[PDB]
Formats: sequence, structure tokens, C-alpha cells
Amino acid sequence: IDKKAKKDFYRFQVRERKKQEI
Amino acid sequence: WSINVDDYSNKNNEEGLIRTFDGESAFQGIDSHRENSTFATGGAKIHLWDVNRLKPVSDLSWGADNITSLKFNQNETDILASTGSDNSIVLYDLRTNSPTQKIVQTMRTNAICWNPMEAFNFVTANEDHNAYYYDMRNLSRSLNVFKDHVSAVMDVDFSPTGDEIVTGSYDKSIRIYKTNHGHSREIY
Amino acid sequence: TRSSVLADALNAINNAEKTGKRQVLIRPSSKVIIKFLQVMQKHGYIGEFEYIDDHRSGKIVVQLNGRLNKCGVISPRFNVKIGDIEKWTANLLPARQFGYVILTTSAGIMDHEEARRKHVSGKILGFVY
Amino acid sequence: SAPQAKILSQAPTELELQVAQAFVELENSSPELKAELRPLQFKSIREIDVAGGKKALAIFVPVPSLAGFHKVQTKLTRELEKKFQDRHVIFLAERTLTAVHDKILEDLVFPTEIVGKRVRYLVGGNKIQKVLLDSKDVQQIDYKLESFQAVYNKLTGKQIVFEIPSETH
Amino acid sequence: LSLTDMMNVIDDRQVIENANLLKGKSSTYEVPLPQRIQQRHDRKAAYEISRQEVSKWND
Amino acid sequence: NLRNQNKLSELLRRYLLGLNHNSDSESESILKFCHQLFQESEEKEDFFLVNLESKSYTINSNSLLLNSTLQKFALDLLRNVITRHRSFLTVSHLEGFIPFLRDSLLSENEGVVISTLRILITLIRLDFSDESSEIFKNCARKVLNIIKVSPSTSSELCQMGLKFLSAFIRHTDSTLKDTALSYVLGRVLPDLNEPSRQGLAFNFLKALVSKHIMLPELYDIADTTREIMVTNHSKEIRDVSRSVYYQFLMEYDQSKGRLEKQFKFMVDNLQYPTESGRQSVMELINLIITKANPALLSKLSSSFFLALVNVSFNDDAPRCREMASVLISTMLPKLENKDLEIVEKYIAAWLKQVDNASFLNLGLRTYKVYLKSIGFEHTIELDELAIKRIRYILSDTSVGSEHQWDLVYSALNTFSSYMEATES
Amino acid sequence: GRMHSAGKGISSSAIPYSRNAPAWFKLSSESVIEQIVKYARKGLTPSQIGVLLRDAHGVTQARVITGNKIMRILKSNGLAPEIPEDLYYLIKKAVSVRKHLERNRKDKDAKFRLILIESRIHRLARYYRTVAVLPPNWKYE
Amino acid sequence: VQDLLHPTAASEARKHKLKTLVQGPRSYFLDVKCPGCLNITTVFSHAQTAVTCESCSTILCTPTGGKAKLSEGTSFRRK
Amino acid sequence: ANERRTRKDMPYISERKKQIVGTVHKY
RNA sequence: GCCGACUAGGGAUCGGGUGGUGUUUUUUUA
Repeated sequence: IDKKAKKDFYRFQVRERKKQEI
Repeated sequence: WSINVDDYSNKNNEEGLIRTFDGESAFQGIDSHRENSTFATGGAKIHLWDVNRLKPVSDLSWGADNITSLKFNQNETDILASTGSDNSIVLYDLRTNSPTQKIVQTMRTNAICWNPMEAFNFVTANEDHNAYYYDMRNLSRSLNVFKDHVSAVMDVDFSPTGDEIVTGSYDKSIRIYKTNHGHSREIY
Repeated sequence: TRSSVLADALNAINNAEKTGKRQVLIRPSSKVIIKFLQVMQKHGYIGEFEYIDDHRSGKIVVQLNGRLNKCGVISPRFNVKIGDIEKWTANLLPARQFGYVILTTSAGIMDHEEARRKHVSGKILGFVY
Repeated sequence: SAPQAKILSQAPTELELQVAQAFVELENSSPELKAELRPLQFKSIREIDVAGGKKALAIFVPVPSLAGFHKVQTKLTRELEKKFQDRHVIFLAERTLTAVHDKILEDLVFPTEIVGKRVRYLVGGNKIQKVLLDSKDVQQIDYKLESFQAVYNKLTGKQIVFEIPSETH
Repeated sequence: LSLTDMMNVIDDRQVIENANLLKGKSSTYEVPLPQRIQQRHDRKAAYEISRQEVSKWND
Repeated sequence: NLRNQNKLSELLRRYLLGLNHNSDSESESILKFCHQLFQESEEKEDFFLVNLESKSYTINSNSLLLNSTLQKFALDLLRNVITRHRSFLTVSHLEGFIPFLRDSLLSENEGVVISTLRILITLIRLDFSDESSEIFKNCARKVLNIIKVSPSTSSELCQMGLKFLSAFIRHTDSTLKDTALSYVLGRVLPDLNEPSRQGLAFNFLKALVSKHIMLPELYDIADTTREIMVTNHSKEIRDVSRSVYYQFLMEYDQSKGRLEKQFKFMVDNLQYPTESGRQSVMELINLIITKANPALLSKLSSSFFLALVNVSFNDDAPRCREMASVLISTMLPKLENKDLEIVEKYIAAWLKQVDNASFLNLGLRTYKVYLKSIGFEHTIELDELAIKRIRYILSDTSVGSEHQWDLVYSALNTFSSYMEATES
Repeated sequence: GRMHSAGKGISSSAIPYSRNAPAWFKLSSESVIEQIVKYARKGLTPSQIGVLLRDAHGVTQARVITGNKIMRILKSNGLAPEIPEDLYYLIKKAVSVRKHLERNRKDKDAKFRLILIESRIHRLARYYRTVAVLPPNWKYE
Repeated sequence: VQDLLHPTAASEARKHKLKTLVQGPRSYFLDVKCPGCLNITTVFSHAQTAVTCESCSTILCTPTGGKAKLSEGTSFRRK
Repeated sequence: ANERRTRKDMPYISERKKQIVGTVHKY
């Protein structure tokens, strides 16, 4: 499940990424 | 309808339509009781009719299914059999005015003929290139099977002697079978 | 290039009739297909036919009695007039009184016969004979 | 709980009062099923004759509660049939027309399930509508199909034939 | 309570014979079955009779 | 087509209803008008000619349908008139229509014949001449012919045929032969399996019992009708069936063994599962209670009593409980001193059963029925048992007490009635 | 039926006729909804989410079980994809094929598959633009 | 010869999933009882994941090409 | 015939009975 | 080698899946 999980798929996920990016 | 015929010269007209029967549904088959004037019509529902009554005298029906063909018995004239579109054969008795027995086949039967010499025995024209010979009392099994056609048999008839049967098929052939033998002795 | 569902059904029915098969399964189904089928059936060219709903487009199975010579969907959708109808029949049917041209008009899908009797016109769909 | 509380309709009919009384009696008898029965409430009832001569109780219900009813519909229906013999107890929700008709049919066939639906197009032009039903509880619904056609025709004004494949009824 | 138990409570045997209607097999009629289940049996019963008739032709 | 014929039949009915409210319906002119409808109701050339049509004309004859359609209207109009206007219902006014009635009776169409039967039933009481009277006799013969040809009695024509036979025997002095009566009753017996469409047949069966015509199969009818009451769901069929059997039971001769077996059914049918079935039995038992011989009542009193207290005590339907209490209440005055003495032992016996609480409620509830039917002080010993039983109940009302809430409530109920009876 | 290939495979899933939840299923509809959110918060796409629910929780289907598509369920709870499942996977595959290609400058087969992948992207990108799920200014890489 | 409208039940069972009169799933679901804690879990017949007991974190099944092979010792029922 | 070499339970079907799918009344 | 929108098949074989069966195989290391 963990190996199958992706860090970057959901609008919330990139929102987290967008949050940490800035 | 009435037809003028030259069978006898004991007289000398009124030839044409005599009486008409309106039905709510289409009619697909008709047969007449031999002993009495009563006759049956097979369409969406199997109906018993009298010549002198314009409406269907009695309504027979096992279920909602339509009836494709029928044939009265020639010896036990009170018994009737019918064919349905759900690959079924239904038996009836006029003495009880109700259906008697039903069996479902792998395919539809297009025609049914009763043996003139065997009151309890009849043959059925089936759509699997086969004709099936049946005893009325025990319908769990067939008496005999005929296999020599290559298209669905459309009509079947007993010899009035009762010892041969003739079958008609979509394959452009007519076959004659001996009653105790399962293969045609002849093809036309 | 894929063909319309009507055309596919028509071709299947024609093929099976010509190979002598007595039952045909048509998929998918439609109101145009089904309506055209009872038009045939009223004209007796086909027998019992039955509809499977699969919760999808659906399926038909048609009994054939071998009286169908040829059936087809005509294209393109060109309009047809009432008083003029006859000539298209003469063009689109083998003979004068043989066959039925199917037409979809304001009053539904119907042969040209019930059409001229109702004095209605509309779009032609095809032919059966 | 009074029978009227179970009846959403402001003016309860007499038969509504009897059925609500039976429902609250089941609540009181039940040690814990009451917990599910108490929230559950029905809009109305309608009793219809059948060809066999018996009657059928079509309970008109709200859909979001109809879910909960369906969770406990088996036991509740059996109990009410005990209270009201000669009567078939059925829960139908009140609700495009094709959608609602099929939903009513699904409510009818509950607990059993519809294997299929057939339509036969006859030579004369007669239409035979049929519904193919699973054999999960074949014996019980084999005592009830006449009620099913009566209900469907009475409510939807349609002729329909329920059959059960895999068996020659 | 059942009917029988009350009539036993009297314990008299002359009161018991007075109410003769109560002693005997229950003749309460059974609840009717569905029509098709009835006619299915009727069809079965008819099929028996028809079989007996045609068997006369057997000889 | 048939669908349009059905539509035409409706309009003709709508027209007929309008006449009923038409002022012309009250005049004598209409009878002449209906009279009018009846009588009104009763090679080298082809070698030269180009032919462009391949279709042949189809033969059809709708003249007969017009004749029947007009014939049906006049019969319905005539029957509507004579029923509504009594003066027109006279031999002189209706003498001329008899030859049309007999012709309509032979018509192939059933509906017109049905209307022919309806009018003839209306004219049965009316006096007629020798020529105009044979039509009643001939129709009695015809309806049998209809019954003979018909497969099942459950037919709209046959049911009306039985209706005329009922009136024929009821009113006309001439009566059908027993063998013919035996045959027709044989045919209705299987068709009676579905009573819903045999309401008219019941009225014919009522005619037979009304005149007390002795016929073997009529005994089979009584057995069959008895089942129909407690089983058939329709309200009407139970009522019509209830009266005929009750008259049959009370009029026709029966062996003593049968009489008990007839009363075996009612007490056993009292335990029928369906509430309506038990209710249907109440009216019969009530009929036995209200009007019956004292010896017959005394013979069966003890059985009816304790059978009723059952459904009063334990029954899913409160009304069946209430009715049985009402039934017991109207009986206890009528029972003899000895028979009531047996009742006195019974109520005392359960009150004596202090050990069993179930026996207790019977004593108190039955004691309530005892009061207001026989009254208080008729049996002092039973009253003391109730008062003692009430005291022992009310004393043990504490939390430690084991007495159930139904018991203390039952004691209060009988106690309240005892206050109304007496000031002690 | 395959584009960019001669295969005519018909392998696929066949939905059951019944559109009511299984009689054997006895878990609350909502408890699924929070459970769906939990993996989707963990980072599993609607595709993988459905695989786990059915495999371990008896969820035959998301519509039949609760009446809503898992995306709509996720969309209702404030969660969704940026770009669709289908397009999202194509981009990474196009990425990976490219990330291969610089190191290995003789993979003439790989470059061909890139064109097949890229053209598929353009068609899929074109249509998602038309439905407006993808605003028009989007262009591939 | 075969009746297209009324095919034999066996013939349907023998034949492919999708080309049928009415296509439906041949797959199904199971109750599998955990050997460790005796708790019951719902597992798909063709499950694609190594379904694990939530209570025990114990493997109940392993993925395969078709049906997932239930782990040894895991008692199972059709649901 | 080939299947019969390994499977234990295959009832032999009388061809007079194969065409019958079912009967309402069982005797 | 007639061609096509075109039916039902036969044997063998490659890859995958389902079911059965009894020989290899094998044992709480995997």
C-alpha cells in the first residue's frame, strides 16, 4: 500500500506541495 | 365458409362467408373438435369456441405465454395439446375444462400430430432438426426420436394407418419414418 | 468506418435470412430499430421478436419466416412529399405494388401507405421488400 | 409510543392506526430491535385486492427511512403478516417516470432480486412484459407473484408478468 | 389458555359430556393456499384422471 | 372492430340513461318506438378492358351486427322504462313485444339474450295469455340448453340464466323437474369453488331452500356453502351464503348424527385463524342463540359458552373478543336454570384455581360477563369467591408482590362492576 | 480495437445486472466515505482506492454501495485530481521514456513509442480541454 | 443446436463472461476467518492485494494472476 | 468420452431425455 | 490466389485465466 501510494495525485496533495514549495 | 360440392346429385347454393368471429388478439392456430362442433383457436391465448356463439365460449390458458399451434386428439377427442413460444407443450382435457400437463423442451415445437391408432401417443415437430415421439401418460421421456433432417422440421403427420410418420423441414425435403424405427426410410 | 446501429441490424437480418437462419440476435437496440421492426411485422415479413434489456443499449432476437427479400436503410436523409411519394417507390422498390418504403414523419415511422392515407410527410428512412 | 406518532399523515386512517399499533407492539416486545424500529416511521398505507382474493398492504414510506426499513424489513414484514394474515405486507417509497417505475419494482421484489426484464412483440402487435426473478427465496415468492402483478398494475397501471427461471412453475 | 384445559378444570365428567360439541378432532378449515398452488394441484389431479381414462385404450 | 363495438355499446348505454330522465320516457309513444326498433331490427369484353388492380375485395357482412346492436338497444330501453314506470308494466301494453322477446331469445349474441332474460324476469309476475305465457316456459327450457352447452356455470349468460330459474320457480306455479334441478346443481358445485362470480347462483340456491325442494346434491351445497362463509374474503358472499345454510340447517331434515356434526363445525370454526372467518361464525352462533328451541339451546349451551370465553380471553382481534362477550351476555339470560348452574360451576372453578394466574383472569372476566346478564346475588357463593379473590389481589400490590399488572387491573375491573351492582 | 496496436483484445470487467447493494453487505454507507477519504489522504488514486475497498472491505462498487462515485465522494469532501487519472499516467510514462532517451541515444524503438505516447496525450489533452475540465491554456510540457 | 433465447444453464456457465445473453461477473466474495483471532473478513475472489487482518496484521491471501490464493490455514466461506 | 477417463461423477443422459428441460408434475 | 460488410467448423500450437482429475512432486526454512 505504501509502495503503491503516490505523493502527487490529488489537488490537496499539490496544495500541500504548493504550501511547502513557498 | 361454405363450399358447394358435387359429392351428391340429390338436390337441384349460399356459397361464401357464413359467419365471422372477432377476436381481441391475433390468431395463430385453429383446430376443431371432431365429435362436436366446438373448435379451438390458438393465439395470444388458447380459446374454446362454439359455432353458434360469437364470443369465445371458454378461455383456457396455463400462463401468460402465447400459443403457436394445437391439435385435437382423434381417439380421445376431449383431449387437446398445444405448443407455446417458450419451448413448451401443454396438454388439456375438455372434460375438466382445464390444462392437464406441461413440459418444457430445449427448443420450440412447430407442429404436433396425434397417432390415429394410439390414443395416448403423439409426435411433435421440433426445431432441433428432430421429431419426438411421446406417450401422454409419462412425458418425462420420449418414446422415439427422428434425426434425419438437417433443418428444423416444420410439419409432421401420422399416416391414417398409424404405422408411418411424414416430416416436412426447412431444408427442402420431406422424410417418411417407420414408427418403430428412428431413421427415415425415404427422402423426397 | 463504423456504421449506424440501424444499418447493422438490417444487414444482420438480411444475412441470416439469406443463410436460412431462423433466429437473429441484434445488438444494440433503439426505438428506430424497434419501430421499423413492428412495421415489418405488421407487413408479415418477420415473426415473433423479443427484447433483452441488459441495463445497456439492449438486444433483440427476431424470428424469421424466410419471406424477407431485402431490407435496407437508405441514406442520406432527404425529405419526401405526399403527392410525389409514388415516384420514389418506383425508384426505390422492385415493382409497383411490391415492397414498402419506410418514412419517418410528424406522425411517426410508417410505410408510405399509412403515410399517404394520413396525408402526412416527412423524412424517408429506408425500404423493406 | 402511540400509533399516531408512527403515522406521518396528520389524519391517520383506521387501518393506519391498526398497523401502527402492531408496529409499536413489536417495539415493546423487542428488547433491542426497538432501537431501530423507533426512528422508523411510515407515511401511509394502501390495501389492494388480488386475483386470488386476498389483499396486499402497500406501506408508503420515505426513501431515506426506506433504507432503514429495508435493513429490518424482513423481521418487521414477517411479524406484521402474523398480525395481519390474509394480507401481504410490502414497503414502497413515494417518489423520470421510467426511473420511478423501476424503483417501485425494485421495492416490490425486495428481498428477492430481478434477474432480468423481457418484452415480447407478438404477430398481432400485442405486448407481453415479463420480469425474470432470482431463486433466492423461490418458495415464498411462489406464494406472492400474483400480489406482485396486482401491486404493479394498481400503482403503475401496467401489465407485467413475474416469472422465476431455473424452475418450471 | 386453551379450550381443553378449562373443560378439564370442572373435573365433573357430567359437565364434560354435556358440552359434546367440544370433544373430537378439530374441524377448523385450513387457510387457503395461493391460487396457482391450488390449480397446480388441480392440474396434477386432472392429469391423474386423464391418464386413467387413456389407459382403458391400452388393452 | 371489437374495440369500436365496445365503444358503441357504451354510447348506446349513455343514450339509454338519458332517456330515463327524458320526459318522453313517461309517455306511451316510446312503446311504439321500441316496437318500431324490434320490427325494424327483424370474355371478349375483359379481353378489351385494361385492369390495373391486383387486390381483390374482402367479403364482409356487418348487417347482422347492426341488427343485434339495434336489438340490444330496444331491449335495454324497454326494460328501463317498464321498471321506472309501473303503469307501462301491464299485459295490454307489453302483449305486442312477446313475439319479439321469443325471437331475441334465440339470437346468437349473448348480451341481447341477457337483456332478454332481464326483461322476462321483470315480466314474470305480470299476467299473460296462453300464447304469451309459453314464453316463460320456453325460456326455462332454453336456459337449461345454455347450461348444457356452456362449459362452466361461471358465465354472465349462465348466471343470469340461474337468476331466471330462481324467479321461475319462485313466482311461476309451474316448476322444473327434479332431474333437471339435479343436473344444474351438479354443474354449479365445482364452479362454486370460486364463489366471487357465483352471487347469482346463491340466489338460485336460496330459491331451492325457500320452497324446500328435496334434492340429494342440495346436502352437498350446504356443506360447501358452510366452508365458504368462514373462508371467502368477500363480505357479500359470506352473508348470502350464511342465510341459505342456516335456512337449510333449520328447514331440511337431517339425521341426529349430522346435526351434531353440523354443530361440531361451528364450535371448531370458532378457532379459525382469520379474524373475519371467526366473525362470520359469530352471526350464525348469534342466529342460533337468538332464535332456537330451548332443548336445542340446552343441548348445546355448555359447549357454546366455554368456546366463546376462549375467543373472549385469548384472541388477536379485540372485536372478536368483544363480540363473544356480547354473545355470552345475550345467552346467559336464556340458559335454563340447570344449564346456567353448569355455568355457575365453571366460573367458580377457575376462581378456585388460586395457584394459576391464567385461570384467575378467566374467573374475573367471566364473572363480569355473569354480572349484567344474570345479575348479582343469583349465586352468592360465586360472588364471595370473586370478592375474596379481589381482596387477595389488592392486598399484594407491593413491589415485593409477584402479582402481574394484568391481574391487579383485572381485579379493579370486576371490582368496579361489583360496585355498580351493589352498594355494599 | 486497439489504437497504435493491432491487438483485438476484449478483456474487461462485466458489471453485475443488479444495481442494488449486495444483501450480504452489512456495513454502514458513511463508514466507507471516511474510509475512502483516509486512503485518498494517504495518496491513493480513485483507481487504487476501489481496488482496496473491494479486496479487503467487500465494497463491490462505489455507486451501488453509497450511490456516489468515489471522485464525487472525494470532490464532496474537498479532494480531487488536478489533471485526470488517464492523462496523469500518460505524462509520467512520457517523462520516463524521455528520461530514458537522453542517456541512451540509440533507442530508436523507444523514441517511436514516445510519439505514440505523445499523440495519445494530445488527443486526450484536446478532449479534456473541450469539456473544460482542463482550462484552455494548458499545453503538454 | 442451441436455443439462443433459452440457452442451457451449463452452456452459459461453460462459456466466456462477456459474450453472454446478459454479461455478468463470474467473480464473487468470501468471508475468511482469521486463524489467529478467529475474526471474519470480507475478501474478493480475484483480490489484487495481500489482504491483512486489521486485528492481527496477518496475511489472509496472496495475489495471483487470477483468483487470489487464500493463505494456508485461513478458513473461508462464500458470502 | 475423453472427459470420462478422469471425472468420477458424470451421469449418463438418455437422449430420449436430453431434449426435456423440465416438467411441471414430477412422478 | 476470385473479392467482401461474410456462416459454421476440424486438427495442431503460443500466452493468460477457470474447473476437474491422478501421476511426478513433497516434510512448519523460503
